[PDB]
Amino acid sequence: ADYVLYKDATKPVEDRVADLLGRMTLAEKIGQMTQIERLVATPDVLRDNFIGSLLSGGGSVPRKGATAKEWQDMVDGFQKACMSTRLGIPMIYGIDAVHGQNNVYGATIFPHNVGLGATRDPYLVKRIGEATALEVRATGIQYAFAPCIAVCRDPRWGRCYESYSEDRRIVQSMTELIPGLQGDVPKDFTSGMPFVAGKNKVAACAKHFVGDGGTVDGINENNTIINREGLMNIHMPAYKNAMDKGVSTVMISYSSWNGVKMHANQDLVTGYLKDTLKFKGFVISDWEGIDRITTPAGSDYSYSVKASILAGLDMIMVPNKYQQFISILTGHVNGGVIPMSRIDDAVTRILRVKFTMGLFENPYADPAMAEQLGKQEHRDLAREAARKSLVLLKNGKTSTDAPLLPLPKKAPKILVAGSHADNLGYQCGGWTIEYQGDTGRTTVGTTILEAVKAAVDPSTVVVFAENPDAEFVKSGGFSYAIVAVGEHPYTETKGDNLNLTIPEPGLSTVQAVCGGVRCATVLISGRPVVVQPLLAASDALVAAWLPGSEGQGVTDALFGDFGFTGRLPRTWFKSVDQLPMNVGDAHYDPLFRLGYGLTTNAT
Repeated sequence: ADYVLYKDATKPVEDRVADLLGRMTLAEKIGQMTQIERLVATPDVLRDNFIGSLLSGGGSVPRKGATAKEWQDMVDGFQKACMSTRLGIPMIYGIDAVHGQNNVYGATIFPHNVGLGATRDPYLVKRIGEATALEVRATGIQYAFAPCIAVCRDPRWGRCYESYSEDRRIVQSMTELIPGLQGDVPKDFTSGMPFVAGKNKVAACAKHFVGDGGTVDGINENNTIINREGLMNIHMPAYKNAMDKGVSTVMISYSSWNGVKMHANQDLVTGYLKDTLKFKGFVISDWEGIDRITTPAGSDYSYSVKASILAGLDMIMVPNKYQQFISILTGHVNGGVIPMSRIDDAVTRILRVKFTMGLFENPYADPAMAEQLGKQEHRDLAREAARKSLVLLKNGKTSTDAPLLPLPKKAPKILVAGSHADNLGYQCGGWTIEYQGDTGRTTVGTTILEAVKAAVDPSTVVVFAENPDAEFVKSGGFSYAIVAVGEHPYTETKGDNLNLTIPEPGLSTVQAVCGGVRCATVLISGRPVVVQPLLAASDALVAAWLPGSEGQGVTDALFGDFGFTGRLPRTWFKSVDQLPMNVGDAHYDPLFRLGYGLTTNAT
């Protein structure tokens, strides 16, 4: 008679959810709907407020250099508090694992999405989902705020690198990340149902709904709108693919559609997402997304709670002032302004994901998964992904020249140069350790320089110089140079240079190097950038994007272990004044069109 149906793992999900829901107080219900930052979490807060979820925002780590097991103990300690509530509902912990488990020291860092788009390899992206789930589970975390399925329509946007492509079809194809993260859905599966296979997978999050990649110039942050077939055709369709693959959660965008803030948009969130696509997982706000419904943000938090919850959101990434969120939502429900049926829907959806994913049976971390973090086989996958992301834009200055690439591994002396040749942080870009990136050795990885040294014949002398002058290069006796430059890490509002020109010295290093020896230029960037001066100077030029921790991906193609196969996932503009300029635009005048890429053969 101490039997409680919701605790019975043999019962169907929908019965467990309904049984548990019908026992819950208002406080317990509203707790479920509350996500807080670890920085404000204690066992008492978690227990006394019946908190449903936690996250680490970018850079929110228990300490600098924390091991997998430290992560696991942090999450488990929070989970123990939540399991000691009257109902014992486990919390779900989320994190931005968007190119590997990128907040964690020693995690494998995969290419950013723009690079993944250039692979045109959905199955490679799936496997990256698989590896990423294992690394997230290594740290005890059960939920990843990925994939970002924005269709970036203007490369000036500081998050353009988080979109697989300006071409939504590529974005749709890459939703295969989802069954990678979550597991493959069953044979008999209903589009819109949430799925996660078990304790070696995580919940995924299609974000940010909807129209986050939309213009204007670049995208950071207006309405980021358009109109109607702009939507139902550019920005919406990957969400349907995400429904077919059983994405567990959807995160709402800061942006607006038709001058309506997505966080208050009942027609799209409830009418379309829930009622038309039949999404039955849970909808989560962005970070203080509800505060930003009002101008200024936070200026009427009461309306923010009301508008967002009536719009159809289920869980609020508060993430700091939980007391205020819980108090206000509690008043609204007690005052009849938000009906109990809206609350019960929200809680039903949270519980459905929790139960479906096995969180009630496995609330705690598995210490045996800790060694998944930065595991070598993941790194080999990342290496392959990096290599397949490279786009060869030039291989010889004239049609009569010998192709520079592939380079020979055996040569008396070679030069490696450029601010980006020996810099892990630059090669990983934004959302790494975090929420920016860094510079230097922030994690375990192999820079372009270390990769060259690992690859070349032992008789090859390798000289590193970051910004050598012309005379140093001419006097060196080099057979060739590999020179790496490009963007600094950035995001939407921090370090986004809207000129799209690489920081100096960059161009000047290329000119000085290429001026004195045959050069392969490796361009590290989150997007197309002004490139003619780099091309004019370079014998060969490679768009390596933000290839992540495994630099050997770069050298694998440079030295001919594998051929170049990457193709531009974005249009390369001649000038920023042409933007926005996407495939299908009326005056399509590219320097390189979407899909362009030179090839080599393996030697």
